[PDB]
Amino acid sequence: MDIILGIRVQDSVILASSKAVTRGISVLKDSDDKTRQLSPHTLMSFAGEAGDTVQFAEYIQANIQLYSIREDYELSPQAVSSFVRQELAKSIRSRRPYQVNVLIGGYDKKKNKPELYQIDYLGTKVELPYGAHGYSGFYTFSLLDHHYRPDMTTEEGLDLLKLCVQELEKRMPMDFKGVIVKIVDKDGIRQVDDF
Amino acid sequence: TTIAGLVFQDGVILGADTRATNDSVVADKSCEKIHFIAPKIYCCGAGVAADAEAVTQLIGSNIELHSLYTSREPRVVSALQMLKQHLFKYQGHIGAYLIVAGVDPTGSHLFSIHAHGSTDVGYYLSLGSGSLAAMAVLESHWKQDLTKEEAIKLASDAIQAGIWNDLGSGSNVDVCVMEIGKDAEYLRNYLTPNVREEKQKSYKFPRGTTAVLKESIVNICDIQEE
Amino acid sequence: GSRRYDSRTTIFSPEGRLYQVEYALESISHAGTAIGIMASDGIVLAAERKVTSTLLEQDTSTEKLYKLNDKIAVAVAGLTADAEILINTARIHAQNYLKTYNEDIPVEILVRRLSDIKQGYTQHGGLRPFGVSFIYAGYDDRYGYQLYTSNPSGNYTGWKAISVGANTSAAQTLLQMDYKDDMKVDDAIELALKTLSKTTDSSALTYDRLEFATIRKGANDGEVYQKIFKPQEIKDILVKTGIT
Amino acid sequence: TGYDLSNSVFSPDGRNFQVEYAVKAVENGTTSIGIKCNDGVVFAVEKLITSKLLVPQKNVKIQVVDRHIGCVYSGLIPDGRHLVNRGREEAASFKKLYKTPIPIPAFADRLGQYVQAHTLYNSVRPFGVSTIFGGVDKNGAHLYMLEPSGSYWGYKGAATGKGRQSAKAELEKLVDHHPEGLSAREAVKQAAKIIYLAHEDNKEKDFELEISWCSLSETNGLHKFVKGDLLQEAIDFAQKEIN
Amino acid sequence: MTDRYSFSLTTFSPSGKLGQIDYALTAVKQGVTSLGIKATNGVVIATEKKSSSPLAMSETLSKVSLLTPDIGAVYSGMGPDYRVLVDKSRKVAHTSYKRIYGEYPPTKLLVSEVAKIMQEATQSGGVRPFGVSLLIAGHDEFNGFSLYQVDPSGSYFPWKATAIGKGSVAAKTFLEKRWNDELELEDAIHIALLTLKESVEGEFNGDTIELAIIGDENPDLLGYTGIPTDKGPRFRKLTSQEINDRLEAL
Amino acid sequence: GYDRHITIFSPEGRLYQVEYAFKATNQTNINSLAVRGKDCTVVISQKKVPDKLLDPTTVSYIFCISRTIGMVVNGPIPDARNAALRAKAEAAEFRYKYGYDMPCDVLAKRMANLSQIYTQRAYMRPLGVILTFVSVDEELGPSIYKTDPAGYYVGYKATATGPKQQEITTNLENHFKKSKIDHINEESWEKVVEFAITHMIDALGTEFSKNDLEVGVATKDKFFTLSAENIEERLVAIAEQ
Amino acid sequence: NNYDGDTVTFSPTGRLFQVEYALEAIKQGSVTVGLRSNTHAVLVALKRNADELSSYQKKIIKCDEHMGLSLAGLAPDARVLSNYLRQQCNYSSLVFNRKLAVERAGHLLCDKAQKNTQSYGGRPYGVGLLIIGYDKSGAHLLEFQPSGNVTELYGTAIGARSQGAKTYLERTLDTFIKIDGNPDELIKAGVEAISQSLRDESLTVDNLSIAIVGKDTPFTIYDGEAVAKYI
Amino acid sequence: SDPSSINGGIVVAMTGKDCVAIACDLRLGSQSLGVSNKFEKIFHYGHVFLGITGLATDVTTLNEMFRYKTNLYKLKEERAIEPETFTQLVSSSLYERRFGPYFVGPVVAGINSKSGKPFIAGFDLIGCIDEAKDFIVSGTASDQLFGMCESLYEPNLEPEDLFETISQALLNAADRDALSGWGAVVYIIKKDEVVKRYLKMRQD
Amino acid sequence: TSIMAVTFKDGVILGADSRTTTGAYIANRVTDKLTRVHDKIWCCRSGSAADTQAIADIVQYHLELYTSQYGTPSTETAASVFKELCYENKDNLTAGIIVAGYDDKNKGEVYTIPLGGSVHKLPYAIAGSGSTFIYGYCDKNFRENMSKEETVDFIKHSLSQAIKWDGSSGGVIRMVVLTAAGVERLIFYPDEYEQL
Ligand SMILES: [Cl-]
Ligand SMILES: [Mg+2]
Ligand SMILES: [Mg+2]
Ligand SMILES: [Mg+2]
Ligand SMILES: [Mg+2]
Repeated sequence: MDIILGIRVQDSVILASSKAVTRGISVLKDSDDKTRQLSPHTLMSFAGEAGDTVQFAEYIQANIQLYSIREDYELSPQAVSSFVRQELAKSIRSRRPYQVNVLIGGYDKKKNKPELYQIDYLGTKVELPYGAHGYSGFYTFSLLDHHYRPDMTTEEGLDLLKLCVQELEKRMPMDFKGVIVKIVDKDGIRQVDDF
Repeated sequence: TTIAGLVFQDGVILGADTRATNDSVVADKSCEKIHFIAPKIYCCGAGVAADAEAVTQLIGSNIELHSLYTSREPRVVSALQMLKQHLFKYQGHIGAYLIVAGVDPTGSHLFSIHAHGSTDVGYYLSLGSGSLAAMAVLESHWKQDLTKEEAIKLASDAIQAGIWNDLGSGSNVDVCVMEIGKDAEYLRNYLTPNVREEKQKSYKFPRGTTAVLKESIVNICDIQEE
Repeated sequence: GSRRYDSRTTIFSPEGRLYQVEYALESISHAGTAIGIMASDGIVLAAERKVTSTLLEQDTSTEKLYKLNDKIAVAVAGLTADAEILINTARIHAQNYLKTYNEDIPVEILVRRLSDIKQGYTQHGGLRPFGVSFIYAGYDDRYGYQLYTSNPSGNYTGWKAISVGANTSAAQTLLQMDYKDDMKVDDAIELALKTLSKTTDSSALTYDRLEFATIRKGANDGEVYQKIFKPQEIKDILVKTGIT
Repeated sequence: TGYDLSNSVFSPDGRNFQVEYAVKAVENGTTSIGIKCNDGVVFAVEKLITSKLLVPQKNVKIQVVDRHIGCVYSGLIPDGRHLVNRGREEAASFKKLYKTPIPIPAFADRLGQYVQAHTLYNSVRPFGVSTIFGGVDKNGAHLYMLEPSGSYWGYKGAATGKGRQSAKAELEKLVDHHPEGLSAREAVKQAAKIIYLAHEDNKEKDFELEISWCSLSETNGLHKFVKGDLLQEAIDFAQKEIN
Repeated sequence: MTDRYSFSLTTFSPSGKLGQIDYALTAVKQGVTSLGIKATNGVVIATEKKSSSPLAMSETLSKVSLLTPDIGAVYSGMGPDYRVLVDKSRKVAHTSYKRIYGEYPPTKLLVSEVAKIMQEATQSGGVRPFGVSLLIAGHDEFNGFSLYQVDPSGSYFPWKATAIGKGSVAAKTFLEKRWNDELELEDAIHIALLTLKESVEGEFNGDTIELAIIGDENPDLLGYTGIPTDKGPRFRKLTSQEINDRLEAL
Repeated sequence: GYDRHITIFSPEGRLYQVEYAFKATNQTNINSLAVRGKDCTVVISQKKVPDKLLDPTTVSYIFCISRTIGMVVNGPIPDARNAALRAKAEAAEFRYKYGYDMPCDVLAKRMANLSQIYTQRAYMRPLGVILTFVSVDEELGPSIYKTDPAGYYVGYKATATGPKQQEITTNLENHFKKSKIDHINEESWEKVVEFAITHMIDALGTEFSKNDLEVGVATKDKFFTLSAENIEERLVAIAEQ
Repeated sequence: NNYDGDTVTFSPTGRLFQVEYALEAIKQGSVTVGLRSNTHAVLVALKRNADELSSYQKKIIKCDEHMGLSLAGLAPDARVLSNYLRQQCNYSSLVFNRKLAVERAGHLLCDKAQKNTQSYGGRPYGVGLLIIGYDKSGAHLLEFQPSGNVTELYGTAIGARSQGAKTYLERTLDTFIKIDGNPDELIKAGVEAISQSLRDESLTVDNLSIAIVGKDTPFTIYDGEAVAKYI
Repeated sequence: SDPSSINGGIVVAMTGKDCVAIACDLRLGSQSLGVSNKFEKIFHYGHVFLGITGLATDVTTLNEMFRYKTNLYKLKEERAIEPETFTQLVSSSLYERRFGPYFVGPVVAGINSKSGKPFIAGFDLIGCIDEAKDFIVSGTASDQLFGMCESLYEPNLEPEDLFETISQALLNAADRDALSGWGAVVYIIKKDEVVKRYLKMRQD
Repeated sequence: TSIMAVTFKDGVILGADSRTTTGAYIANRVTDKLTRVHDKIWCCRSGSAADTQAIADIVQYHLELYTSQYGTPSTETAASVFKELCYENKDNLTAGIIVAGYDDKNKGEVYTIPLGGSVHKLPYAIAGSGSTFIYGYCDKNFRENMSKEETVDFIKHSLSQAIKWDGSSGGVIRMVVLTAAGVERLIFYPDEYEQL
């Protein structure tokens, strides 16, 4: 899969993920949702090798949902990201590694803070104000470095994200067919249906 | 690396340089390549340093347990057999080249051991990148019924040849002397022919030279009680 | 063959009881009494040693109170050797959780894990159960201060105050009489020692026959601190509370 | 009491009663013998004709191991077959590694250790057979007899089964009367006689004689069955001696 | 040929007793007396060399064993069970500690490992408990000198002084009267010899007594020179002559 | 009463199966003796061939374990051969792994440890044998080490095993009480064998022919057994003084 | 008594009671007869029904084109042993291009049954088998007992009342052995033999089961109206 | 492709008079791309400090592994692990993965609580110990650090002088390495106080 | 390496050079390639020094255990144990071994085991890199039932030529004589054999 972006603002985390699924010669789909809800206040977007991406995401989703039922409690975003990192770090020395890069956007209900975690297929974890995987950061980070403020509203975060996507649409060779955008805050997860 | 071993009148002696190099850079200028196996059994290690050290420690541990079990002082042939069988099992993947020497109830012994598990018996041996330089000295001056004073001289001369003429070897000379009916004497830094000269200048900075963003105290203590 | 000699440790009686569990509990009833009391600002663990000897080196001795991590401790009643096998397993589970999630293990999760291990020995394997009852004293950010007990059956329950070992019937009546919900640690310390002093089979309760510990939120600057009491410190608290 | 209910339990005497009970199964079986001769060994066995419906010469009891060892046994016949199957595996692996065919003393210990192993655990039953076996190796002729306990010794003559006392007495006469030794062809004749004499203990049913032999001069050191004219000559000799 | 005892041979009786552990303790009680005394600057462990025959060479039978250079052990009960425990204890000191940390384990942790092995024979399938109580004396840098007892159950307790086996009840009463916290090692050896004389019937000399100490570092026993940090073993077994010298000042 | 059937503790702290294995030891009704010279270790054992049908050359309770080590067994032959095969396997493995010949006392310890396991583990029975190992060890010199079903072992100056062991033991005890040394002060092994046979004759009160005895001799770098004609030469020398 | 709790235990007189109890299951089973000449070998089996609504339990199982058996006792144990025979016959054909000798088939069944009599946990097989076959040495008939004992015979019978048939075959021995190149007469002799073991019941069309193998005859089973000829 | 230089970064440790110093840069990258300027490479277990350079997933994994092991050590030993003992634990742990190693360059720094002796050590990826008196270097600019340290270092520096020496060694080494920089941290460690200082440096 | 074994009237003689090389460097100039697996069963080793030493040590263990159980093994038995190890592990071994031994029954026997792990019983055998240069010489000069002195000369002259032409061979010529009389070691120095 191609472009996955993340930006943590004042009171929410915004994840933007491309809609295209290309199998070599043809674009098979232009409405693909590259994300799974792990818990009510934690969302994970993903990109990497075909098959492995969804298999990994759903496997993580199942384990976090299992934890939620057992303890009657939602794990913090930090705890979920550490669990995800360990599974990827375990994977890299396997017989056949998961080639999957993820962003984990969550709202910590205890601390009342949005949190964004970037984890690559090796199990390299970093907490960031904004992040990306693959070539997405090469185009967008100069704009984010310039315009980003920690006290941005959700609407300002979306406007900065539009500028990032516009720059991607201008300079990237591949047609990624636009992005699905989702917001993670104190009220949970919702999709921005017009972008 | 230059390591050497040779036998004399009523003993055996080991020699080694003290330089560890990864690629072209000197990682360590004073490392110990003469390894302890038993009180009177020692091992010079060449090749991959971690492997040589690890293999001597494992066999040294097993030799100690064997010695306790049998109520006998360990033999060099036991250390030799255990090392070669271990190294053979790993088909050279443990890249240890060793010179094993010691004294035991049987007498004094000197063996070499290669990474694939072949062993040799010798009166004088050398291993490592400096082996050819060291062996030139041993072939020139080694003789039968050497005295201890002559043997230490020859062993250190063999290691020096490696130090000066091999880029892989350098720094100081370590020696270990194992004589019959005596405690083994481990002579670390037996020779020190490569002390650095005094520098031209002092590079100590004025205080406040470095720019600092933040200062904080790190709490390294257990949680306190009130 | 071998069948002849098998006691069959994991079977029901005609009444639907697990023989070996019931007999393990009988063993535990002869062990030194351990008491746990939970307060608003901390937990107390008090326990009586059965050594009863002058030459025993008390300051380096540990038979009753063990540390599982920085936030959780246990009081032991039963076979000490059996308890140490389980304690080491619990210590590993806590560190596994910390490695996986980067957060200290919640108290109940640790308790459930150990209790599940005990349960397994009663249902399969043909081995004798662990002759151990634990009092778990711990803290986490979800439920705060918590007391639990587990027994050889693998059943565990939560408590405000509880006893295990000898004279638990008598001990639980005394705790039920004087415990209140708004109680503080200093009051709970006094209750635990007074209860042991009345239920003890010994002629008098002294410092050399006790192990004592507190978990108090009230480490400098809002952190939780475990305090395993030294012999001299047990002697002082006995004089303070007016028992010696 | 209860010491006899489980194999590998020592009684207060220091006895393994389950092994002693296996001996009773051996004592209940048909008579089998072995005779050591000058350059080889002869084996013979009594086969009870339970009925006319048994096909003559078909239910062969003596078994070969490798090409040079003969085995015969008395007691539980399936147990004897199981032991010979093991013996064949032991002889095959010996020859695989060391090239030379298994020597007889070596082979004896392979069977011995295996039988002895079945007295070490309560999860197995001891062997209900005594096995007489032997042959020719590089050091000459060897005859052995192996009991349910795992015990074995070398023999000049050996006998086991229901008629063992009778047979043993006859073997003891041959040893005394022939210190210089007995020829292979003589031993075949004498083996026939001894089985016929030992048949007084099983006199109710009639029987069938079966003989085999290994001899350096007569069989090139290979195990062979005595057949046809040589077998009939031995039967005639035996029939003449009883009358 | 299969091991079918996969079930516990030690089980709880209706009264809450673990029979096989109690019976193992009875075997320890029949065993020859051994003791341990802790001083300020050392520990002493001692026992009687009960020779089964005068033709036997009792020097070849070591009741007092080195476990590590700074830790020693003695027992009461079944000798063969002790010997195999010493083998396992020496090996576990290497595999679960020295090969990881590059140093010998402290006394309490090696004891913990021995205790674990003994506990497992009390719960695992198809085995009986060990019929020995051990007394383990040792030194380490951070804990100093220490003395531990280990029972068939796997339980262990630290002692200032104690005795186990035949005459342990009388011996422990003797040690309570004599022990204080200001004893030097030579005083503890003297008390050990006095205590042990009461439980010995026959000959009482260096050839019939086995005695070892955990004391000062012995660089003479190390076997090599040239490493300042290695100063030699604190465990030392007293000779037959060394014991007889102290029996004159008795 | 299943505490008498398997190796678990009785209420007295005893292992009855171990005690009964000791009784199996004397089932052969054979007495053995071992003594040490200056340069050698001699072991003698009674040889009884009750059946005339037996091949007397194959009747033996002395085993050549390795070149340097010999072993005599007191107990039934199946267990004797079980112990013999294992000791041979252990001696060969030792030499392969550690590069020198297995010492007599170390083999004894190893076999004793194996015997200890059968007293602790339920599924394995003890072997009903007492094993007496002999050698001239390269470090310790002449050596006798004996193992039993309890897993006990110890070194000996001299030893005796069998039904009449006490009579032999006391005879040997009395000799060493006179001489005040740990061995037979004699140069040749031939005379040490003559001592061994003489003191067994005195202790048991029976005369021996060449076929009534079995002899094993350990010297430096080899252990060997004497033939009937070697023993006969020994018996002639005894009678001639 | 005390020594019949498992197969691993000898009695004081050297008997294996579990094996003898397995032998008893065969005596309760329905009668089956085996007999042969030099050219052919025949099995005749009296099948048993549960009641008048039920089918008659099959007694004969084909193992190969040249071999097969009849059973008496526990039918599931016959299924296990016949399946093992099928595999050994098949192994011989696939690996060696060789038809398995009937004598060697008996040796394999003996050894398989033996292992169950010497080990803890298992039980003896509770079935008796009569194996017929035609191989390179002509016609053969075997009797298998679950003790392990396998016996080569001219004729025999096993099951309830089998002694009547076995006595008849003992008398007729000299006659039926000579029935060469005449399959119908050999079957007649087998049907006449099994009739000596009948009481109250007689041989009907769905009661009788016959099998035959011979020189130029593959192992074939006859049931139903195919055996009406011989009633 | 080379696992030890994908993420980049450096660690240096030095001894002084009654003190030790350990320092590291803050960069984490994906080759040319700078990803994080807050990736600290120094961790501590009681009073023992561990710096780790190399592949970042292994840096995180080994930290979590040694936290695990030193926590269990403390519970069993009833005391904090010492630098000398921890060094052997790092070496053991790395060598057990001999044929599938962690791609890292660890550095140990600390003061022995009983003797008061300053201690530093470095390792290769399979656990070979370099126990230097003077200084230890590690990471993608280890050559540059060797050059700085070998000239700038002198023995027995006071804590506040040692701070200047180690800081200037790190900074100028990092400025000659593409894959290091983006901030820096220096720990000054004394027997019972530890000061942590973030340095100001060029952000390219 | 230059190795050979030669049967003669009184028994067998094994012969070898003493050079061990790592490329063109002589790692050991006084190697003993004549190795003892039993009292009167020896072998000559060629190929991987690690492999042939590992094999020879295992064989020595097998024959020691054989001897404890079954008495003295034949030379054929020793060759068979060598073959079993070489043949079954042919994919992971580079070993060329000549086995030579003396029985009283069979007298002197020689077996050669080349790379594949096949066995060939021969009156004499040559092997190692230097043996290529003396196939012609050895074939022309070998006779059956030579004396001890003739056989020593034959081996000395043969290995002298092998050493002369092969860079991988050199040093001293070691020999081991196996007869009823016992085991005799011989050594021949360069100044002796070079002038032949
Ligand atoms: Cl052992
Ligand atoms: Mg047992
Ligand atoms: Mg830079
Ligand atoms: Mg830049
Ligand atoms: Mg040349």
